[PDB]
Amino acid sequence: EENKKPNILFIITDDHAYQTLGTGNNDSPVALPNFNKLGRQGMVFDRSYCANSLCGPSRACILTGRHSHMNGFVFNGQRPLDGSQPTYPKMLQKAGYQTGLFGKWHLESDPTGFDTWEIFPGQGSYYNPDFISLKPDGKRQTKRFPGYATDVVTDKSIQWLGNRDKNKPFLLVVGHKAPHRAWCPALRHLGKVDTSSMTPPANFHDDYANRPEFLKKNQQTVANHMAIYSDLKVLKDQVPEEMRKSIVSPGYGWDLGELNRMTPEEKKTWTDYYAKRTKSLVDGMKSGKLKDPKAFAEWKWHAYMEDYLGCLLSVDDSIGRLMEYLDKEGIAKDTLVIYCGDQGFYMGEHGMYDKRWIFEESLRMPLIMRWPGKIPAGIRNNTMVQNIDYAPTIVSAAGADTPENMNTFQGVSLLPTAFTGKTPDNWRDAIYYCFYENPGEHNAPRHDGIRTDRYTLSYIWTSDEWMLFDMKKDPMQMKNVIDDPAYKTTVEQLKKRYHELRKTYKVPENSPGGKGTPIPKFDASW
Ligand SMILES: [Ca+2]
Repeated sequence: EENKKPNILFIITDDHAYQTLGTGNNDSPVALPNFNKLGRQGMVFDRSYCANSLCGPSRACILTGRHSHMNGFVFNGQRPLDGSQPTYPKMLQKAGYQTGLFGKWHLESDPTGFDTWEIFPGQGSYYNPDFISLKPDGKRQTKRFPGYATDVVTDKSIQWLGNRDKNKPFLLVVGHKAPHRAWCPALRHLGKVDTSSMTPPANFHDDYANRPEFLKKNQQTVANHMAIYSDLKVLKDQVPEEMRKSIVSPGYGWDLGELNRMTPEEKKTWTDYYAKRTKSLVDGMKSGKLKDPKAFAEWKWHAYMEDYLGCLLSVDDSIGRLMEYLDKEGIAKDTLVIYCGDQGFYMGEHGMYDKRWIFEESLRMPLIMRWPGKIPAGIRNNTMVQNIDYAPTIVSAAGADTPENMNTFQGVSLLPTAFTGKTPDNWRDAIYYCFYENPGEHNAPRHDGIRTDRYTLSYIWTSDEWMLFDMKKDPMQMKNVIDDPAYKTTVEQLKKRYHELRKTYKVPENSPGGKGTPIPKFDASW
């Protein structure tokens, strides 16, 4: 009588832009053959979004199937996630799954619902990573594992799979650091990415005309908010001392902390390679070419892109090893593979890096699923889905969709659209988005809004400014049409829909709050 329950392998990277996902001809600035093969075997979701574009909050939305103001983790703050609330791992654990988590957590409380967990302290490190775990007595320990984080998380994950109770279906969360700042590739990949043929986005030199005034205060531009030695790997002791002031943005001269973690042999391979980029900077300053701020900005983009894409090469290696394991173990047909990035990222669009904004690059999050025989292979899905939907999807796939469990979710199961590749009748017409971390690193504003099929509508609470983009006519989001008479009735209807969604999702009046309010705190609710 019992029906087989599928294993669930959830691979989650950090800050992976959909523009670099590697699934087809137009998102492969570098070739990622294992990403491409996963897509060929499954479904890529091209209208996949987050509800709060920030690392911690996205992971909490994924765990709970609920918006940030409901799960309580609204910013990368020091208020811990309340792990006693409902979460999908606990629901699967209860339903007979063996559950494991390796890598990034950053939710400030011990993981709950995981039989096994070994997590980075915080952000994690690319080189020689530390991991925190409990001993049998319940007490915390921290151990360093030599190697490169993307490889080490994969090693521990495959080792755990081999030692699992094979009579229980597994849930395995593989939480990669990559491609998070400061984008340090594995030594074997240094020099494997040549960006000389690449061109920055058409709006790389965005002056922010026709956008809310607050955008001009953003502190996530490639041109002015990158650390020349840490983000872009320049070797200070190979820069003439007289030239150091001209290459550092004020306050952005910190050291690359990864170098202190490396062995001398590792550091030498690294600095041997980065001497080339450093000489490029020095020669470009001496020639006067990089004294043109726009030219220096493009030079910084090529360094950022090289390192960022270089990090993806080892994520592709990880996907390959994990999928090879499932293949050889004979369990690929009974495993639902989910790949996502916590959120998307700007690859120079609007002159920016990072995320946070409701703008499409960071509202999007890459999402691929594979479940052979259930999810059609090689399909691109244009259905609007969101990270609050992953928990009900997983719980439904696991057969743990009790009324008690499902009643805790604000998202909806994606299985109807993952099984068809099409948009179901009466599918949700809009999603809600809210971002809270102001004041905060990068100075993105507290802002919320909705995304429909065609429009993005947002109120910026910090600056008291409304914005509307018509994605049919302006997909690059360069023209705020909130005050254009052509959109007067559209604005009226969308504002109505925005207040309806705030009411449906139980958003408090005065959240997320303007400059006159503290960043809000919430008790978990469901
Ligand atoms: Ca992130």
